[PDB]
Amino acid sequence: AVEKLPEDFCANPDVAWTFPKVFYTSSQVFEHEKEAIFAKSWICVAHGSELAQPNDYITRKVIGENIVIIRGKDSVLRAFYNVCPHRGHELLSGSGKAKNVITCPYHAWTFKLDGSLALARNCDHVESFDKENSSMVPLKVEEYAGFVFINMDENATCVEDQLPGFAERLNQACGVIKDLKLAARFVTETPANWKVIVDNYMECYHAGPAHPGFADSVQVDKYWHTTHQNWTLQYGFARSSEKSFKLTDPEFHGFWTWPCTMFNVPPGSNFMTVIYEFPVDAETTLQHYDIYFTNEELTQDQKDLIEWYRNVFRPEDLNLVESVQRGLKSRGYRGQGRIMTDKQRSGISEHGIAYFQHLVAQYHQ
Amino acid sequence: AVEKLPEDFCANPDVAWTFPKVFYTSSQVFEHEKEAIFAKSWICVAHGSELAQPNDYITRKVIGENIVIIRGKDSVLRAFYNVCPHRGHELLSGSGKAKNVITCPYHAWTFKLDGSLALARNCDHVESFDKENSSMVPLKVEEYAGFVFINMDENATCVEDQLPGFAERLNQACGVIKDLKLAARFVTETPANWKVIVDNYMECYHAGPAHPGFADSVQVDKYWHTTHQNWTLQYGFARSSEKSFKLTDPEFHGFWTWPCTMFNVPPGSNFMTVIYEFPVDAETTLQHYDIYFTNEELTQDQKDLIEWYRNVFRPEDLNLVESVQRGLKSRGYRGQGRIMTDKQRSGISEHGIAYFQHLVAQYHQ
Amino acid sequence: AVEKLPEDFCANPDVAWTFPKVFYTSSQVFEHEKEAIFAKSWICVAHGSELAQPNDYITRKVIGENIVIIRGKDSVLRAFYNVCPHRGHELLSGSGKAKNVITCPYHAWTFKLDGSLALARNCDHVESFDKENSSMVPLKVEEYAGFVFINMDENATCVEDQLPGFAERLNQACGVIKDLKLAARFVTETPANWKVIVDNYMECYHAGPAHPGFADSVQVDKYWHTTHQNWTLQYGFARSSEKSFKLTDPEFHGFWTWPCTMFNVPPGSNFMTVIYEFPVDAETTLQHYDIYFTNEELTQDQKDLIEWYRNVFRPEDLNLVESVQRGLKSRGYRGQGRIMTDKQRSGISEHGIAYFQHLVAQYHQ
Ligand SMILES: C[N+](C)(C)C[C@H](O)CC(=O)O
Ligand SMILES: C[N+](C)(C)C[C@H](O)CC(=O)O
Ligand SMILES: C[N+](C)(C)C[C@H](O)CC(=O)O
Ligand code: FES
Ligand code: FES
Ligand code: FES
Ligand SMILES: [Fe+3]
Ligand SMILES: [Fe+3]
Ligand SMILES: [Fe+3]
Repeated sequence: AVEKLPEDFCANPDVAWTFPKVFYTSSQVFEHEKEAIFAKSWICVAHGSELAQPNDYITRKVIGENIVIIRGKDSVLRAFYNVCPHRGHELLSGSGKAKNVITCPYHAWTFKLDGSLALARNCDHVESFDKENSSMVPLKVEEYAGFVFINMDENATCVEDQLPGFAERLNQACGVIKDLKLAARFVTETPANWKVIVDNYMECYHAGPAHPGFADSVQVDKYWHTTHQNWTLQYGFARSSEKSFKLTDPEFHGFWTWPCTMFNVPPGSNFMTVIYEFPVDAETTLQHYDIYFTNEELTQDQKDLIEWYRNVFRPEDLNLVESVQRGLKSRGYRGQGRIMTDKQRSGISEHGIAYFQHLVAQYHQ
Repeated sequence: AVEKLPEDFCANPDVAWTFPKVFYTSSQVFEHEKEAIFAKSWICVAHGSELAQPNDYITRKVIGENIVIIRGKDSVLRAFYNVCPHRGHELLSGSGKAKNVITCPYHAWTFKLDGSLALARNCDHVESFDKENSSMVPLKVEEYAGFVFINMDENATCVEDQLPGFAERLNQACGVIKDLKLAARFVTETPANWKVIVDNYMECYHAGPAHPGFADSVQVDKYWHTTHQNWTLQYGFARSSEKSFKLTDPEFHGFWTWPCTMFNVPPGSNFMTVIYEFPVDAETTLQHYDIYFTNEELTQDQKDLIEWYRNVFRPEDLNLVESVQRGLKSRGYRGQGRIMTDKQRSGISEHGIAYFQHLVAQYHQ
Repeated sequence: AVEKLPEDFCANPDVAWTFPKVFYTSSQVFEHEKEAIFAKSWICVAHGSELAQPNDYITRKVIGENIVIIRGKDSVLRAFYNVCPHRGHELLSGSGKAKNVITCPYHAWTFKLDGSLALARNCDHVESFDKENSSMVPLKVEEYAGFVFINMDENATCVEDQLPGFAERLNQACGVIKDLKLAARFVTETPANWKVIVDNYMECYHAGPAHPGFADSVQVDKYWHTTHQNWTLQYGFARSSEKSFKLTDPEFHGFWTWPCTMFNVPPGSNFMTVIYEFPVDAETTLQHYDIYFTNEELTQDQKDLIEWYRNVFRPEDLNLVESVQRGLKSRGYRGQGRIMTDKQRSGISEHGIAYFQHLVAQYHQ
């Protein structure tokens, strides 16, 4: 039988438990989430800076789809499936400046940067060849909140419909987003269900016992997790730390947005880090951890901070979700886990997980 | 349809064939054996020495279950699933001395060494929190014959009920078991069904043509394979060998015990080797090959003997079961293989396989 | 439901599309092709030279079957499944000179080079032992066109019935086949469905934009693709090239033969290259690329030509089929691809793919 959840699941965060374990492991559940969620939701893939000039392009992979996003020669941003309409060879790789046409490496069909077939050698001698039905196949792309979202659902509306108020709130958290520049990217294929990874972001319960240096800057004594409409916001005061961030009143901002992209405006509010979750299968999630600074020339504090994120901070969260994925298959882990919400909605309250899982639940009725 | 065997399968070792090949490869058969056998049988995991002191612990993995076995501060031996009752993080890794409490690396819940939840930060502010239903989840553990068995079946009786007479017989084979100390462990994930591996132990037919040095010490001319009640015993005379064991009348003892742990009391009778089979899936078996000596300081003969087991002896049996697993999927291997039992029950008689497979058969009615 | 194709599929190459994508990826489709095609078709495995002397043997692996082909002491060529009739251990490995008997490494049963059981130790003391039903299990083998084919279907006729006229045509393309000697073998497990790989051979559309040096010798301006009866022939003029073949009127011959072996008689017509496709699963194909020269002592031109094939030529075709396999799973690749046939049947016409896929289609009614 299809694994279905009650609509009220996690509707009361004061008395709630995570999903039954079959939702973090089941291949059947993933195929449903893959199609009902990730193929019909707006997926954040990059900061605007990576696509701000004509011919700039990037490629991404999410739920088995190789996607190209490319700023046309006409400065129009478009996105395409990265597969040739003739025999299915891939078209571009990596990121960079596209040439003025896209030439498929197999049979050298050409496409304008708008996906239109330009020249397909010998096509005028092939009977009934359909040039207009031989273009690159597009999908939707939207620049929102200074970032770039794709949608595989032709009928999708816009990213504001999916995250009402988010751009408005993020621009109050960070006023320099348009100026940010990608400083560093950690790519990691992570053996954990995408929802386990959102779980791990939605709470600060684990800060003290898992993250020394971070918990020393970001004071979770003054910390609140507000829920909204398909996103939430964690904010807290902070001070200079020699185990994380160093050097008036520093602040921390942590937005989770549906389905699984998270935006961080750490202390100082002049830079961002962004976690991108690109699910592969039920126990596999590709993660981008991006560090953005407004200056292209990095200071040492920024580079050192980068290495701190790579070697110290991120490995503690990688190690955590990977062990959780292993443990929740054990017959000793009885089904579900308790979400440690408190009435006060304290800094260590886990109520964030319940808002998230209640939304997920609506895709399993 | 479910693959079922006749109850008389291999009930007459004089005229018997191994399982139809689907029993060494089928994923469906493994899931049944995993649940009907390995989750309801006593599984040997270690010698008593590894758990003789308060706070000593070991971890094992069998049929997808990470297990912790730990001698309490109160000297009581217990075993637990190695997963935290809160979010499912794993609790301990490796082996060693546990601290006085078990602290989960994720959210720092604490547990006494008896599994009881000690302190779960913020729990007194979570509504309806169930502290007694938040302890580590236990399973059964028993010290028998100087070794340690776990059972995932709450209702299990004891290891003597599963191997009647075995401790009695093993203590006559080796009188120094309580004094043994783990001298060396070879860990190998082996691409062979667990039953293929028992198959390879249950006969001496292959000694001559596969194991020069061993067959030169253990004379299989004076060799008998006795069956009992869920175990069997292979014993034979031996002499000093410069290709295996060197330096009144040396003896060899080889006990197979249900489902798949084997105890060896090689010539001299003052040490043991033990094969532990921890099945992973239908074509995958984790193996521990343990060498135990009563002295902690190894002589060179013992260390050299260890290396002999690692580099010479064990690889010949690893290579054998791995090729068999490959070969029995071939359409040229017609279904089953003949068990070369002789009327005399000679040293090279394969009748041991039939006793084993007849017992396995009782789980496929 | 079973994926079935119309019998007329690709019967009109002027208006045709490749298979719906499920035929290059489906596990169910592969199991059918594996059994309805590869277990009932003649499979080319080697040149005659590798098996021309008594006791010469080779092993191959195709669709999960380890096969031994061995020239008896009596000079009779035979083929066997490479698995022992007793316990299923593999019998021979690699290629070389077999001893006068085949001794199984496990229990030392012996077999004459004709598969007959010779001596099975202790067999005269095993009740009802069936020596005649304990021989190596054979399959059909045929030397045709100077090469060696196996057939897993006991009832198969001969290779000429499956490729009428092929030996006759190949001997007109190359008159020195009996003199060829294996100069080099590239083994590659390729992540592409076997049909994708045949696809890539059946056309010259991609020569210009994917293979500089080759397209500079083999002029595809004078190039024709003739279809026949379960094989096709691509031939073209050529000239000396410093980017492929160097140094009266050079010719190129390229035979595809059912199901997926291809024979090349490149310019000069004094050597051959042969592609052997041994499918593993729906997205996996083992490939042998063999270079044959009539001299055992290689000149430098020949060795340099070999390295050209290894490092330059073959990687461009490996990279192509591997990207195609990735791309055709994308939801952006809409189902099928157009086969760029022209009325003229030009050198770049893709009509070859349609002949091939029409034959494949007959196995999915
Ligand atoms: C939201 N919070 C603070 C729990 C997680 C961190 O923001 C993770 C991160 O900054 O990369
Ligand atoms: C029982 N017997 C002798 C066949 C197998 C060997 O005991 C294997 C071993 O000693 O490790
Ligand atoms: C038939 N053709 C020329 C398209 C493919 C090439 O023969 C491939 C090869 O020579 O290895
Ligand atoms: S697959 Fe792109 S041009 Fe042929
Ligand atoms: S998972 Fe163990 S304390 Fe939270
Ligand atoms: S498996 Fe070949 S002799 Fe036993
Ligand atoms: Fe964290
Ligand atoms: Fe052995
Ligand atoms: Fe090519």
